[PDB]
Amino acid sequence: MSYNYVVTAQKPTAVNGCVTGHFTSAEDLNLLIAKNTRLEIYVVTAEGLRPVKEVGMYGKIAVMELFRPKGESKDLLFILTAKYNACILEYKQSGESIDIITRAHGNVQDRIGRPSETGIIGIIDPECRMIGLRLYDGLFKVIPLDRDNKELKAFNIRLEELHVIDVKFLYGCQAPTICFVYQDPQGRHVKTYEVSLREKEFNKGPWKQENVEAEASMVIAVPEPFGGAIIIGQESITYHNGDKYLAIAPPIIKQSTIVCHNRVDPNGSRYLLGDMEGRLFMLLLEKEEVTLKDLRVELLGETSIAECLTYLDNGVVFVGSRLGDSQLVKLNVDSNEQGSYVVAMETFTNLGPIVDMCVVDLERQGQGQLVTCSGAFKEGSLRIIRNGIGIHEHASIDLPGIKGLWPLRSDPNRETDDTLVLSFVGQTRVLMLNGEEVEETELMGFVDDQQTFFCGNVAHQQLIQITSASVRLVSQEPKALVSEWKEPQAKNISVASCNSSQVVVAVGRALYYLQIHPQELRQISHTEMEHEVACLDITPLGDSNGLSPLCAIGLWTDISARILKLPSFELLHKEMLGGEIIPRSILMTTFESSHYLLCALGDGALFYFGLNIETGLLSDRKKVTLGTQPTVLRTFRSLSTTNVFACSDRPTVIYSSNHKLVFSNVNLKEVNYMCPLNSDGYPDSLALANNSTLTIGTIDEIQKLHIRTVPLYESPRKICYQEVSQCFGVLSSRIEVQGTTALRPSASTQALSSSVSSSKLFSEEVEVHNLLIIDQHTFEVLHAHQFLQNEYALSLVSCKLGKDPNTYFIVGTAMVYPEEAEPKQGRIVVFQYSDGKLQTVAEKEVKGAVYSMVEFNGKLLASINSTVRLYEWTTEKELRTECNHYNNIMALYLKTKGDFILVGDLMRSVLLLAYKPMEGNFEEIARDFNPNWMSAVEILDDDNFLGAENAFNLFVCQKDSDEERQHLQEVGLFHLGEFVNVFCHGSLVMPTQGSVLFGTVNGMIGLVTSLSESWYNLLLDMQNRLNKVIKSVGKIEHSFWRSFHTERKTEPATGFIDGDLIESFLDISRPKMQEVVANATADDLIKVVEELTRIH
Amino acid sequence: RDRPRLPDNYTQDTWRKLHEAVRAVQSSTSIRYNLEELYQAVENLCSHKVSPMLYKQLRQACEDHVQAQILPFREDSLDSVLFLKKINTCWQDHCRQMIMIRSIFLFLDRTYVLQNSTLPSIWDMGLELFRTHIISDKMVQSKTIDGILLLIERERSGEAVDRSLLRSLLGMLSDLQVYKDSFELKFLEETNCLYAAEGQRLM
Repeated sequence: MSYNYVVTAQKPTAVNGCVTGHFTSAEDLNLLIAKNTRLEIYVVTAEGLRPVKEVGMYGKIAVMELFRPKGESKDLLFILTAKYNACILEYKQSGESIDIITRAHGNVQDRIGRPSETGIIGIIDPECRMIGLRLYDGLFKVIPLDRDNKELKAFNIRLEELHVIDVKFLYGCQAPTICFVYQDPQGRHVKTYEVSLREKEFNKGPWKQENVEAEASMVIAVPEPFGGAIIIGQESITYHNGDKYLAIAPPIIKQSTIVCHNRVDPNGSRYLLGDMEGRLFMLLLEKEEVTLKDLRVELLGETSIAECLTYLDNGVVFVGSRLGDSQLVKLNVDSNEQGSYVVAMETFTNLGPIVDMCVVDLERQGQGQLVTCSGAFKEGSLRIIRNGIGIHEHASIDLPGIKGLWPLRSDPNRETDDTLVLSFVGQTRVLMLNGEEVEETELMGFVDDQQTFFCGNVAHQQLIQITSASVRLVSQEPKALVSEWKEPQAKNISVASCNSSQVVVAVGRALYYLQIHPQELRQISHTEMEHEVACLDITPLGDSNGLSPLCAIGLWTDISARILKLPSFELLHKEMLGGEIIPRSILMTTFESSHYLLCALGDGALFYFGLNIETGLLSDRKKVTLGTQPTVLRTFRSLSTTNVFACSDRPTVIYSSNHKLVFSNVNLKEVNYMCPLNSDGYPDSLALANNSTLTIGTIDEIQKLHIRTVPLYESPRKICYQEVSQCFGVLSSRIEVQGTTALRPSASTQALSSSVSSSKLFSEEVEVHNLLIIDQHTFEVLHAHQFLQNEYALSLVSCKLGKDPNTYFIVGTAMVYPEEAEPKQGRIVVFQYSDGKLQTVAEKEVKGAVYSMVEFNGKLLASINSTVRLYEWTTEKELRTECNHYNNIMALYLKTKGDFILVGDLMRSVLLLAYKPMEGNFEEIARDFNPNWMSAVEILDDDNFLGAENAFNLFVCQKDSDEERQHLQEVGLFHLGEFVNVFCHGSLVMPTQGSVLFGTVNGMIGLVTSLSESWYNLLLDMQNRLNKVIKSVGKIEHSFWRSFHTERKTEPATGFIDGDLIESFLDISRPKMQEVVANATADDLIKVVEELTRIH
Repeated sequence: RDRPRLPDNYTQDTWRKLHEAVRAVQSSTSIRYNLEELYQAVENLCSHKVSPMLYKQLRQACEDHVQAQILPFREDSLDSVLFLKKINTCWQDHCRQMIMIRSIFLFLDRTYVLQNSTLPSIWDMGLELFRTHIISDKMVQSKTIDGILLLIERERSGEAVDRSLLRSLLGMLSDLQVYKDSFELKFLEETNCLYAAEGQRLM
């Protein structure tokens, strides 16, 4: 038996369904958003959305609709799960406590039935007399509501039409009357039936069947004033009320199909219509005195590709997208001078369809960092995910363009710095920051007329302020300046540096040493360098006498973070760096062990060193790239030790854990400057400035995933990391219409350089495919190689083959022509990225689609249509076949560990292949003979094979222990509820064995890891206890939810622990824990579950 | 608390400083800042909405410097000994001043150009300017190709000419797409005919 622990690293982000109504209260306007298993309840405030409750369903929310039965105060919620768990939910808030009580529930899955093509429809009678569910072909399930059930007893009415596209309940009808579009051989027609709950059968509808457009796919029930329905097809919008037949063919809706709609008004005079391109239309019903006069369609603008859209109020429209980020837009009354009325207010991150992903230890830390091909046609993008630190934004004040922050103890007695200084362009503005209050009040001795490069508290009970003109040492208690020094030529200081005792300030190409004496400023040392100063640091660290011994310098035109002996300004060391960019900050600090130096260039590169106190010679040069903006480094002292902060586009805390330098991310957008502050009202806090305002807060141990977004504007398909070249190779796909024309500027069309495939092998709208080389620091498209006409790039591996040392981008393609169902032609192209160009090093015409390539022990293992063959890289640099394997329907997925090859098939599901090198051929070791349609596969151990079937299930196969030894044994079964597109070894963090991430279509990132037998037994026990204690929203059983489910099989879960349910063991009060832990003590299990949460 | 400042002088001294710093670093005119004060000036007196017209400012100034480079290179001499040296030296001059203005306008990169991909880089704008006005669209193009065919062909018969000159010229070629668009062809075809004559001769 296998022992696996599944947990959610990132909850699903794709909005599969959204409704609005009065759910939390009769006066609240709620936005209920269904992300695959999460129901998110918001309150529609005058601005944005205020989250109120987020619950986890034990089901994929297939249907989600609000209805108000007679007498009810506020809307009840009907949810149907993909496994057909129906429930009616009511929201009951008792002060602080919030509950979602199940007013009714059931399971409406018919034992048998052909699940309808178009998918689970759930409608509710506008008068709440029944819930109509179309789940299967030829049947229409009715759940009465007037018969107030608690079990949702439902009955089928046999529907004489077997291919129903869409169906709605009509308005203003004495009987529940459905209107549906169905497809028969004679075309598509719209028909109506009246539902008799007493006779439990249909009756003749109000207006007979009508022959409608060929591609009619949408029915819109129109409220009572008009009644009738509006059927949207590809080329027409037609309105039916029984005798009235309005019909329009707005040319603007011909370009794309309309897939979602929403009624803006209560009276249906306006509808939103979202298309698969992301356009947003407004469908207007002009009334005449009431009947309907005419239909109009107007293009409001563009949004994200909407799966569902809901109109909230005051022009605010929530565009819920499965393919891109969900949106909160505004509809302006007037156009934007670009023809668009849509204006995005807010964007909700959606790791869209994660079609591929890789774990790269970027920034050369010990931390993994996901890079995912997220999104689709217009919403495609690369998302970079990492675990990141967060703080609270307590004290904000919006002063544009800060260029300075320093902590000052204006109260001389206290060692707390109760005053904050800021320089902006040419002056200094101070802040009292008294208490939590913040206002600008002036402390004597500092000038409001000059920029300030530095100020702070210094020894002898003195303050110091270094300006663009000259230095000012104020005596704190008595009065203003009694010591001033200025440059003899009165040249503005170009670079400064200072500590509590001494001062070091650069004047162009020469440097000046001053030291503080009480009510005096004494100059001692001077030097004339080759070129201008770039940055300094003189900080005394482990001082123990009163003065730092050493200094560091960066110079122009001789780029080098050099070292100086302080009393003499002499060269202790001179270490070059390279590049034409001046270093902009340099610092030395201690991390638990000794003095380090941290010098960075303007593009986020950063070198850490081991600095000696005697020689101060720079060695142990190693580099890390952090951000793209020039950087600055200021320390804050924590409880424990010095914790250096880096301020740029990606603010990063810098620190050492267990004598190992860590480069943590901070989850804030941008920080210009930082300074520690420990006020009476603020302990150990930070003071973080951006271009707009001064943000203030502390440091939080808890880590929140940080998601970067790189808009590609075209569907990414694959991604691999070539470390030697510092780039990502991404297979992208863009849709061109006409020869052809790009509908929008994609990332491929906007690369630095470009190329097109000129191959001698092969001689509406089309898909063009490119290979994008993307910089792994700036995530800019270094290069975009377009592939042949009608060539689909499917697979992409980065590797080095044979014995040559070059690392190659290897793309396996197929030639796609509409005249055929499976490509007959394709090729394996070998690229090399070097000198900013992508040369074609080799080619190989294969006779099928290359669905997958894995580098396999120095050799290329490709899977052409049904054959798995192994290629070798010859000294001539061409691919030469070594062995083939044919016993496959479609080798879609390939994995590797040693000599073993795991093949995920289109529908034979897994095959354990071995390359016996002694012979030079494959051997079918084991096979799983169950018909599972794979979506992805992975190798967990030498003998455990994770799989994902397209029915949202995970199974683990195991080579058993005669010819029954060629049978893989499915020892693990688990219903994930998500469609896995990719597995990958790795972890997002610095008890469990191994760690496999997976990315899904909904945007979930999960984590599978191996447990030991003892811990698995314990956790299974607690799983049962929590099931006995924790109560699910729709009263769904966890075991039923996690039971392996297929249309021709259903088994209980086994060998898999829902890490979500276990980790829920922390969010329950102590008495409930004791209920869990009846038969070791609780604190033991709290420790266990904490340690379990440590993995993600 | 804290009455606001005035940004008026900040904006208007700026443009003149931009074009004199351009005027400084181009032609190697000397600077009274040691460039770090100028970098800080770029950093401070460039902000939101400042940078794009600032880019216009600087790129027209450097653009007219590039087009001032034109005139000694529209010529009737046919040295490939010396004219290509002049091209190479102009290339080096261009290189050092474009790297050095980036040593000033790296704030521009790490704010809008490295941090938004909407523009040719300073690299890219500089290369397009140099190419368009000195290398491409000229008799120089044909003359430099002919001359380097001479140099290599002379160096294909015995003698070494200047490994540095051939290396630097080929660098200019390949980076300006002038060794990968259509000027590989003159190289290869002269190789074809010459080496054919060589092979069937000493055969």
